[PDB]
Formats: sequence, C-alpha cells, structure tokens
Amino acid sequence: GITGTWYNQLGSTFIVTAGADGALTGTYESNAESRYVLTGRYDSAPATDGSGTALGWTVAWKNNYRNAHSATTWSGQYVGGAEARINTQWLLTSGTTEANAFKSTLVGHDTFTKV
Amino acid sequence: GITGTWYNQLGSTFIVTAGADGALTGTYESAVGNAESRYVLTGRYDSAPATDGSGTALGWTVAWKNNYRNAHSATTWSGQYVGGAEARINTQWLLTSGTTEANAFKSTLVGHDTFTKVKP
Amino acid sequence: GITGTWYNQLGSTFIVTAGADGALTGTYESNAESRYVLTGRYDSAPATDGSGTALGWTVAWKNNYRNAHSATTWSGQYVGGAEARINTQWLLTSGTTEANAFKSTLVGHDTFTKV
Amino acid sequence: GITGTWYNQLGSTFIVTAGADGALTGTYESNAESRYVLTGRYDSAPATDGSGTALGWTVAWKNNYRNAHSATTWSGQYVGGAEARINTQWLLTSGTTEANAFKSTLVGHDTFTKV
Repeated sequence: GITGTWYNQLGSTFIVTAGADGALTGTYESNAESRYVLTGRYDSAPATDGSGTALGWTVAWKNNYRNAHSATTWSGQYVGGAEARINTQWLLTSGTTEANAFKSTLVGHDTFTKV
Repeated sequence: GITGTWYNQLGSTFIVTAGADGALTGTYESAVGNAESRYVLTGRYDSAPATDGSGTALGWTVAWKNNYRNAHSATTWSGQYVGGAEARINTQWLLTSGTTEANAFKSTLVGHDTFTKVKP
Repeated sequence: GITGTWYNQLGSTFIVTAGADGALTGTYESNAESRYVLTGRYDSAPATDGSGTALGWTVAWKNNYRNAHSATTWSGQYVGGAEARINTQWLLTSGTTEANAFKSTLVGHDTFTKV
Repeated sequence: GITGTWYNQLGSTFIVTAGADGALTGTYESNAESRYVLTGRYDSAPATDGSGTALGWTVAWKNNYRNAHSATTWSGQYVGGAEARINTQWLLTSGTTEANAFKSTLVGHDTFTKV
C-alpha cells in the first residue's frame, strides 16, 4: 500500500517505492527546482493485529538548483485501508553556528493521503 | 569528516559513509532498547554546506527490523555535524512504534543524542 | 477569548481562565477521578497583524485519586476567528530510572475547539 | 528538593518554589529586563525506587519591558542525589499567521544543575 504518490494538505507531494527489504526511495516535490531526493526505511513485516506500519524518511533540501542548508526527517506510520494515510511527526534541522544551535530544530506533524 | 565510526552517549555505534550525492549509508547498533546486532541505516546530508562556520545538516532512519528480531518501529535522527577539535554530531530523534488507532497518541518517543568519534 | 471550555479531538475537556497578566488557571478532565489541576501562561499582549496568541500549560497527573508519576506540557497558540482554536504540541514525561531515561518522553499534538 | 536556584549551561537562571500542592512558582532570568514569570506543576508524591520526579513549567516571554510573542514549555524530570539535576525537553512556540503556522515551534533540550 505504501508504494505510490502521496499528498499532504499544503499541496506538497511525494512519490515512493517501498522495496522488498525495507528500503524507501523516491522524490519530494512542492517543477524541477522544487524536487528533492528522499530516502528512508520501513518495517517490511509489520504485525497483523491491526497495528500500523512504522516507517521514516529524510529529505536534505539541496538539489542542483537550490540549497537551504537544512534537512527534514519524518517519523510515523502507514495506516492502510480505504482512507489509507501516513501519519507523521517531523523534525527540521538547520545548519547553524554553535551560538545559535538552540534554535536550529523545528518540530511539527504531517498527514499524507493517496487523494 | 562525517564518514567514519561514531558513538553516542549510551555506547551505540553508528557506522556511516557519506556519499558524493548527499547520500548517507551505513549500519547502527543500539546499546539500548529492543535491539540486537546491526541495523541498516539510510539518510541524506547537505553536501555543500555554508562557509560561515555553520554546521552541516543531516538526517537518517533506522527501521528496527533485522534477521534476529523486529521491534515494529523506526527512529529518525535530525541534526548537524560540527567539525573541528572534537568533531561531533548533535541530533534530536523521533521513535515511532506501530500501534492501533486507539493508541496512536502514544506511538512516538522523542529524545536527543550526541555522537562523537571517541567511545565514551 | 482563551477563557472558557475547550475540547480536543479525543474527548478530553479543558476549562481555563485567562488572567489579566498572563496567568492560565483551570482543570483538565477526561468524573472527579479524571480531574487534574493545570497551570500556565499566555501572551497577554499579542500582535495585531493576524498572528495567534502564544501559550503553554502543564498538568502533572496526580490528583487525590490517581498518580501516574508523569507530567504533560502543551505548547501552542490560540487563534481567534471563524472556528476559534488552540493548536498545540505536547511532551509527556514519565518519572523513570536513569537507565530508562531514553524512553521517558512522548511527543504529540492536539487541537482544541469550543465545540 | 526542587525548591531553589538552578542553572543551565548557557547562562540562564531559574528560581523556583515547589509548593505542597504540586505547584511550581518562580522566576526565569536570561537584569530585570530579562526576568520572566514561570509557573508549573510537579509530582508531589513520587516513587522512592530511584525514579525521577516528573514536572513541567511554562514561561511566556512577556514582561513589562519586552515581548517576544512566544512561550516555552519545559517537560522533564528532577533527579536527586549528590549531583542533582533537572533534565528537560522543551517546546518554544511563537505567534504566527495561519500560513507560517508550520514553522512555529522549536524543539530542544536543557539540563539544569544546582551549581
């Protein structure tokens, strides 16, 4: 159920392939200037008790056209079914000097759907 | 640089290779939790950091499943590498477990890790 | 604005009083055994540009009937408007031995509405 | 054991009184320009098995001299002993417009000592 195209509410889009041995590979877009490589991992043998599938992935926001000197990680779970969704929490860290490290990391949450 | 063997404050080991293309590949062995042996890791880093003394942003994921066991969970580390006298990588991390919908509210642990090239 | 009775996504009720110089006082429930004291602070002089009102509160999960040996803090902002809402992120810390400190804190998010 | 003056390792000072009712009251200094009111809660009946004591507190960064339109919540635990410490994770939320509301919260950590 994970392989495919996913959308959040802010428009953004991500296309992933969930390989056989837990790999997650794909791209994240918000045009070419807006596409970034993603890579992650997921639990390739989840429970069957009704639990979701744990996964995670990272995007460093540099492509051949841009560099924000930052990286986001999303940690969450795939919830299959008719309203399949991926519920995540994320951390965005920015390259900062030591003096400003205390405010280098933003936290938030995102839900992705197939629609 | 980032490539090498790193240790966190708890004795966990992170062996990583920083590719040319912003890719991070390696292995992680955790000292704590529902873990055993090495786990595959993958991530990304900024391969063209700023000059001003800023650190290098990076992140990576481990799904806690190998041939020995499966914890049904995954951890993502988000942070930055700071080179120099004592090189170090400072991170914040999110550990998400597979749960049913009713317990999704308690599925995610949050913490911070410091990695260094010398074992503590 | 902030003063009154609020509800989250899950059926918990939060009754607050917002005081003239930034105190937040009240109770958090989910009967009496599920009733706990909260306290916090808010920006008593927000921006007039459209931004929300920053706030936070804490609940320790001890009352006369129960003690879970833990505390939750909510960090967020009130938004006045169509549906007045409080959007938050929370941290729940459990008292642990230092061997288990790594697993002591959960993170999540909640949205409160007067409905 | 919590009542007292506490220092983090970046020049900040927390003076707190822990009340018999589970209340935390005090001052956070980062000068009188730099003094802010804090309020929180803690477990007034913790375990005596070596587990720490859960607590939290909030500072809204408004005083009579300045206003950052922001608030920090600290979630953590007190650990007694020779080298007593309070280990925390915090959330700093800023007042933002609706569209910037995703970049509104910073996450970090703090350790305080009686030094």
